[PDB]
Amino acid sequence: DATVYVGGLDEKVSEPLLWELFLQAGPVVNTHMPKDRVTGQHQGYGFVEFLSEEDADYAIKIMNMIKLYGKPIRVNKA
Amino acid sequence: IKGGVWRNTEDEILKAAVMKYGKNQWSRIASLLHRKSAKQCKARWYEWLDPSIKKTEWSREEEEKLLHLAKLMPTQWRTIAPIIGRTAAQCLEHYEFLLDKAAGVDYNAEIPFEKKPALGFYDTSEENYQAL
Amino acid sequence: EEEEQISESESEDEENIPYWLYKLHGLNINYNCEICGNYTYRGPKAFQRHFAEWR
RNA sequence: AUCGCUUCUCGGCCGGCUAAGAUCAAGUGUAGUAUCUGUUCUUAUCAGUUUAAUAUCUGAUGUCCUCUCGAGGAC
Repeated sequence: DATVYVGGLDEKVSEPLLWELFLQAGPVVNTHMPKDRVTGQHQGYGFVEFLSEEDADYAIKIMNMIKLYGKPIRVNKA
Repeated sequence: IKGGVWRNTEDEILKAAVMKYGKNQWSRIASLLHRKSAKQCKARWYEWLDPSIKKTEWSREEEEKLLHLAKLMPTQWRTIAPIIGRTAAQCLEHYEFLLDKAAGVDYNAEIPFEKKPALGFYDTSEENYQAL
Repeated sequence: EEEEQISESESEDEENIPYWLYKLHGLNINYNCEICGNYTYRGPKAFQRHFAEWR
């Protein structure tokens, strides 16, 4: 479970408000939030690696309460 | 005092300068480099850095041709070098290698000059136009 | 064929490069943590990271 | 309505001539540091030096006998 997939975001969000955002729950050890080079903008889906698995299963339970730019945030195991 | 060994930095900057300014302006290119003159920059272009120069091993034909010609016109390297398509210094080194290994108001007030359009078979009296 | 007979027999009745880099950095060196499954760790930085971990 | 060609219209990517006119700036030394580039260790094990720990450096490849590195026997 150490990693999660996160959908439905707005590009003003970046890797930092994800950092800050999910460490509110529990620390994101490895952050991945693609920067698209071609048009220089984000599609808004994320992958998160944690310290171990327990962090991330609690993360499955609590985790999908985040709302990025008035809008819904997908978090599921991976 | 200016003379010395050529540097990768000086050589790459020489590439870029030659690309930008063009082949015939040497004094401008020597201006950017330090410790090098215009003559040295030109001869350094045409002797070595020039991409048209062929840097590789000599095929068998080029060795036959080089040896034959060098026996034809002894010691003349600047005549032979264009015939084989190589640099004079290069074909020299290769030759010694072969013997070595061989052994004011007109505008904003009043319409500058006016041509009222000419009037033709139709009625322009009525027409007027709106403001901005 | 024998393999098949065997499987049928023992089956549930109901189915569900950086060589000097790792030495320099201190990795790929044999080490062990006793409290964790007598586990093996290949690097000292890594084992120092074991101290904060889920397991 | 479709295909092809054409016309118009719109949108998106989207520096003259001369003798080439003429001419053409670099101080030194004593110490010392930084930053570029290129090249080298899959070595196995043990002993010692050494290190904060590494690293590094330094030494050899169970013993005996017989036969032609291999085989057998005794440990």
